[PDB]
Amino acid sequence: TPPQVLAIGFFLTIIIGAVLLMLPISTTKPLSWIDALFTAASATTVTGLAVVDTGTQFTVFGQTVIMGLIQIGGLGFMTFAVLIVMILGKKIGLKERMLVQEALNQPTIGGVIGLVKVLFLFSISIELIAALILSIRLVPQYGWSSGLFASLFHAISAFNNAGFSLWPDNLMSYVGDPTVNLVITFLFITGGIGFTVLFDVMKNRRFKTFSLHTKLMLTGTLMLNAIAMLTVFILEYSNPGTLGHLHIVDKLWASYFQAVTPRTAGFNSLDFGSMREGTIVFTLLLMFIGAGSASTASGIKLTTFIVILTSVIAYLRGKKETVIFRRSIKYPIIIKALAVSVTSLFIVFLGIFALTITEQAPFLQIVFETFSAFGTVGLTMGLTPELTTAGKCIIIVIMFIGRIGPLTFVFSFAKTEQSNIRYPDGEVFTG
Amino acid sequence: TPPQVLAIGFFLTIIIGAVLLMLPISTTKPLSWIDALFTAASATTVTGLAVVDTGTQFTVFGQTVIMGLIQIGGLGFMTFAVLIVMILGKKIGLKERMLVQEALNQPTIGGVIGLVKVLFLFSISIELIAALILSIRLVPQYGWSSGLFASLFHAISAFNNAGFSLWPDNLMSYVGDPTVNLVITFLFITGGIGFTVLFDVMKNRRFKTFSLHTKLMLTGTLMLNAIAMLTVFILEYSNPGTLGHLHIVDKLWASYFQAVTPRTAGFNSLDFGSMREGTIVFTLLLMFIGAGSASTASGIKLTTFIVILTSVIAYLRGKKETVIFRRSIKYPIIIKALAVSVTSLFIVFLGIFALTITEQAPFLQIVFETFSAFGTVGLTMGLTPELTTAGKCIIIVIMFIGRIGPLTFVFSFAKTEQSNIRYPDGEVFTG
Amino acid sequence: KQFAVIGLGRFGGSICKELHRMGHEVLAVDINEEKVNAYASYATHAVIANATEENELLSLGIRNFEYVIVAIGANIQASTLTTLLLKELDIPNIWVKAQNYYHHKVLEKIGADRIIHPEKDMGVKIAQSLSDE
Amino acid sequence: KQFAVIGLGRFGGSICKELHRMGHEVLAVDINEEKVNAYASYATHAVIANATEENELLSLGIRNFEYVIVAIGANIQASTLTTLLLKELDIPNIWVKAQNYYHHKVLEKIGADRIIHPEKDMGVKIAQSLSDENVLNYIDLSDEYSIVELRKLDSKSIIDLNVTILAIKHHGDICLSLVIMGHKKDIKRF
Amino acid sequence: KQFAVIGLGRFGGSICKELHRMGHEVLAVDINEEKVNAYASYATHAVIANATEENELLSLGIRNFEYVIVAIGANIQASTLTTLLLKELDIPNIWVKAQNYYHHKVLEKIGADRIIHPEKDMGVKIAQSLSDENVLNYIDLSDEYSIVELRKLDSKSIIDLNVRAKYGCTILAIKHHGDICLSPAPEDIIRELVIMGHKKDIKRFENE
Ligand SMILES: Nc1ncnc2c1ncn2[C@@H]1O[C@H](COP(=O)(O)OP(=O)(O)OP(=O)(O)O)[C@@H](O)[C@H]1O
Ligand SMILES: Nc1ncnc2c1ncn2[C@@H]1O[C@H](COP(=O)(O)OP(=O)(O)OP(=O)(O)O)[C@@H](O)[C@H]1O
Ligand SMILES: Nc1ncnc2c1ncn2[C@@H]1O[C@H](COP(=O)(O)OP(=O)(O)OP(=O)(O)O)[C@@H](O)[C@H]1O
Ligand SMILES: [K+]
Ligand SMILES: [K+]
Ligand code: NA
Ligand code: NA
Repeated sequence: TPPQVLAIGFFLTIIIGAVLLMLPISTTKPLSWIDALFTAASATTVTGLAVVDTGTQFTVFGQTVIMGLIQIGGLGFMTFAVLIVMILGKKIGLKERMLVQEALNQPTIGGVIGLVKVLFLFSISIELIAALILSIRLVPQYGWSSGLFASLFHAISAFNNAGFSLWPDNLMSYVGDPTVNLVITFLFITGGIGFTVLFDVMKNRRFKTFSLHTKLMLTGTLMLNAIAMLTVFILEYSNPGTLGHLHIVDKLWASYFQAVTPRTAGFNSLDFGSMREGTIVFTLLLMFIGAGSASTASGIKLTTFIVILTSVIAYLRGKKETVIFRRSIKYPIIIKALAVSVTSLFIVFLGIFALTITEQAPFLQIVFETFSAFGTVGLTMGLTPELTTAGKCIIIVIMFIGRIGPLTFVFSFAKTEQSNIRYPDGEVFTG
Repeated sequence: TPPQVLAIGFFLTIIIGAVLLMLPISTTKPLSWIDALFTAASATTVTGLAVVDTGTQFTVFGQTVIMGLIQIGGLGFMTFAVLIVMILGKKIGLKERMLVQEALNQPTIGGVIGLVKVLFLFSISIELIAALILSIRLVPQYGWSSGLFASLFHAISAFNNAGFSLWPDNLMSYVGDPTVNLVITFLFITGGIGFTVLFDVMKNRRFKTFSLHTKLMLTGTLMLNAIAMLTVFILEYSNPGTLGHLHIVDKLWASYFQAVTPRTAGFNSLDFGSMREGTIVFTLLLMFIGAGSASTASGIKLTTFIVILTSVIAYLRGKKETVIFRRSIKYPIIIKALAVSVTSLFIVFLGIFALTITEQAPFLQIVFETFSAFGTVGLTMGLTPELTTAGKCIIIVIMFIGRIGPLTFVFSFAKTEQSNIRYPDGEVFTG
Repeated sequence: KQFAVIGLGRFGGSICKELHRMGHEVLAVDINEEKVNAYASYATHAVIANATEENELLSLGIRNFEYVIVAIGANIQASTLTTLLLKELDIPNIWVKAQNYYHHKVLEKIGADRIIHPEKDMGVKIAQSLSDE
Repeated sequence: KQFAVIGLGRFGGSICKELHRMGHEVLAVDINEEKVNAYASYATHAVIANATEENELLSLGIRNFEYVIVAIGANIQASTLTTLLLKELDIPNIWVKAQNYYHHKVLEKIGADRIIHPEKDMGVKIAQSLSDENVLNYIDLSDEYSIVELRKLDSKSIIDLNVTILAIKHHGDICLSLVIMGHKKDIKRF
Repeated sequence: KQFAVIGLGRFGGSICKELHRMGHEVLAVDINEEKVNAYASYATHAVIANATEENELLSLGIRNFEYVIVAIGANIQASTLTTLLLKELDIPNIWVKAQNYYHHKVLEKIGADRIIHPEKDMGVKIAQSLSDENVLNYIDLSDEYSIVELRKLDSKSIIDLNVRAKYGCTILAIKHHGDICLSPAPEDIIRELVIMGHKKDIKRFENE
């Protein structure tokens, strides 16, 4: 049931948020049932896909509900449940502590309540500081009432890897601005790197003292961002639509921003609809891989990608063990990473297959939308406003499964019975 | 080196075939170096992608060279090398016997020379019978000189899973013909099911006596074809371009033919360019999966797909072992299937990425072409004639790696050194 | 009918091969992995399991078998607890291979329907042949 | 000539390395993984298998070898059952390393073409060298005639002694027409 | 300085932890998986390997270490074959933990640069402390001179006792409730002591 509580609780937050957004107080124009359900799901899954413009459709109260859904979804349902229980004086039992271990994808229950206290305190602190840093830039442009709320909204949106923006052009007017680029990128890089990784770098401060998981995430993120930044800059350098009519200083900012935003924030500074297909294909792989395992980001995690890739390379070189950073990786880690990757690919394939049946749209936009929704990235090529009601329902399911994780979703409705019986070995050729 | 001999020998057959096709005797119109190299590679990899029409561009001698390349590629380079050595009186040594084991993807060298004798004798026998069955239908339509050669060409093409056709419309004029549909489909279903599977059903004749591999292929092929036939019929029933203006009897023939031809023959009776995207998406998965492991078909084999899928489902249900047909599947089988699947997906991703850079074509056609080339299927949506020289070179590499197998190709240029040292376990979260 | 043979030894394995030869559905159970692999081709279903565990016994669908043959004849504890479980599961016929006279008495108390002494019975026939040769 | 060596010990491993050095196709079979890994570079093919199992023996294509050497000399059950399988598989030449006299008798019953006692043969040869320190090496032509390789003889010509002297070694130089061939009793006299 | 420690026991594991604490690159090698996992955090690199195999030894890049410590003192065959391999691989310094006297003799033949007897050296030092409870710790400068760290001496000044010229031993230092004094000039009050002198002369002071 711990997986069932995660699914049931997360699903309820979508319904509760949908009701609030559909109230006359939280909206300025009439809002459909599907659009309200889509916007709530896009916020609690912290995806950022927008059927309707957030700045115009919703009022200040509605945008405040969006922030609450983003914050609840980004940190996880169980993170707030423990805090509410703790404040009410109730002590965390063994059954409740097992739920936290399942929610945080932790192998052991050792110090998992202490992890919740640290991550929430870190989350509110860094967002508040980032809001202040964004405030000085965003106050002269929008005054005090709008400026402070805009900075607070984007700091929460960035740290949780949401990609929601109040402006019509999502961050497209701050391509050359170093303050917005640096603060927002720093928010979702640290927000998605992993709570356990941040905690490890907090107490331990020397690289050789970091755990294997922490070393993988720090080196993996640096290498993956560096490869992505080079790919975007080279491919899009001469593209007139994006990165063409820009200065070299602005080209580096936009290339850097568009290399880290697919994992998995979903902000943009260029129009992905006008990018060349070569850059879009690389972005598909970029946002299929996600970020830290226990973080505000989704998709198959960067460690899952590395564990499988290293395991395959080890087999191709004749090695009998998978070794990264002078550490062997056991079979239970390999099989779990393969279950995550195969189930995620199968779900994306079904979503692409279902969307092609439902909607008459170019195939590249359908593929980009499904990878964006499953990774809870929120980048669009222009398909999301044109989705039909059946298409929107498919995206909502894809976003929901992507955030909760395909393994936890399957464990919800799959019963496991333990059998101690074994079978004789069978031979089969898998060439 | 056994993997190196497979790659070097297979590459030479492409060059030798390319020279013969570029001779004035083997062609009627001038032929480019790239087109001659593409046609030879498309024949020795037994893919069937056609830059130029085979019936018009080549003369009878050229088409005879095509048959030789198809036959050599379909049965494998080492299959003919052993026969030539055997006929010359030379006995097969231990080193030579190890090459045959590597070529046939056999786990042991037990009776691998006897397998070569059986499979070649079976191959020539069934093609000759199938040619006679096709002869009675194809003689009144084309006389004796053309009719006999057309039946012989297509019987060899079908059994080896080539998809080459002498007629301009590839089998599109025999949609309702039961003789052509039954004979040709029977040729590439048995040609691709696997040589070991055919040998097992020859000696053993009761299902319970079949090996685990044989039972997987027989049940897997029946289930996969049944699912594919239903999908094509339902999705394409009302499509005016294909399967729309046809009788119900012809609809069943075309639906059945288009359900089995992606694995991996590449014949068609309908125009894949006018099919709905939903059917094309399912075909992509259909031709990414192939057929029997040691056969004339390519792609990730049906057993590789089942082994991974069953291993994932077992993990999702809490089971500690992968069991199919009351037989447990060991870890070495799982890791090899994962290496095959991951390397194949990575190669397809590179081909799609490279083709988008090189060519300005719709994305769906690029994706369909790459999956078709890597699986050595040969189905087209209309992109192959429009390929540029750089695009043709990419397809040739993709076809070559697809037929030889990504594992054998990597083992050619990767040196394996045995180290007995182990490392302490490392923990990493792969959620 | 359906037969279950538990314990693949010289006596248990001989029953599986003979019944499977005659064309009967035989479930072969043995705690040793090597034995099960050897008899995988000589049985309809061969499983590596411990017959002294009720959960593993229920995982095999042992209630579906009219005849269960317990062919463990050197491990009295494994032999007697197996037939105790099978008697609880209401198996109609339980045939057990006994080790000695005391093992025979225990199995008769815990409801073994038939008790077999393969070596003892053959030893009497061989001795009769020796005396009158 | 294709040779199979079953059991990679001090005796079996020595045969694999020497045959591989001479340029022959050798299949090295052993039940121990560490042994097979060590000799993987000294054999054309090295397999981890149990030679007492017929299915594993057929998986190696053992019928393709004219010579099979069963170099298992401390496991009588493994040695005799391996050679019983090979005889059933119609291997022309089966050479077996025997443990003791009773093992030798069994292998002769179940049809071993040649039976080898490595330690026993060397022990007899070493014991001959211990008894006579002059004797460095010898080959027994018969039960009464042998060739034995051996300060009174120093500075003495061949014609000086009227005792056939096959060869004499002179500081790494050999001369054709101290190695002597003669009767076993006569050699002791010299 | 790169150090390799082969065999992670009470002696070998202590060397790895101490060298790692001092900030040195240590390769910890052991044939037991549980030992390697325990010391994986106390070494720069920890490998599960059999040091008696040349191929496994070369896979570690053992030629890159100036110092290799073979801390295997209960397996003579494993200890001597490891050092034979290292000597063949031209390791400059090879320090080996010996089991008994015969093991010491073999290691000297096959070229061990330094041979260590941890338990035997400690046992001699402990037995000296048992014989004289006053003796707390000592270092043997030579076979006749040593430095020994030690109620009649209570409330007695340094100038009060004239063992400087009579007994012939110099008082190196006196410990005063966690406080040390260097070059203690008399008179200093002794409260209920490091002295350097001849071995026989030191015993005389303990008597009086
Ligand atoms: N708990 C158990 N569950 C299943 N099989 C078992 C169990 N204990 C033992 N066996 C198997 O039962 C078989 C017969 O047992 P055992 O060898 O002790 O008896 P035995 O009297 O020597 O038999 P036989 O004369 O038939 O060779 C063996 O293959 C053994 O592995
Ligand atoms: N059933 C078997 N199949 C294959 N190899 C085996 C089998 N049993 C033992 N061996 C291997 O045969 C080799 C020789 O066997 P063993 O050590 O018992 O004989 P030995 O007389 O001591 O050998 P040697 O004197 O040549 O060292 C060993 O490497 C052993 O692992
Ligand atoms: N061949 C080998 N290669 C590497 N490590 C080895 C090898 N053989 C033994 N060791 C390890 O060396 C360590 C020391 O060996 P052992 O425990 O026998 O010696 P010891 O004298 O009792 O040790 P100590 O007194 O330091 O505890 C052990 O952890 C053992 O596992
Ligand atoms: K997002
Ligand atoms: K084909
Ligand atoms: Na010996
Ligand atoms: Na000790």
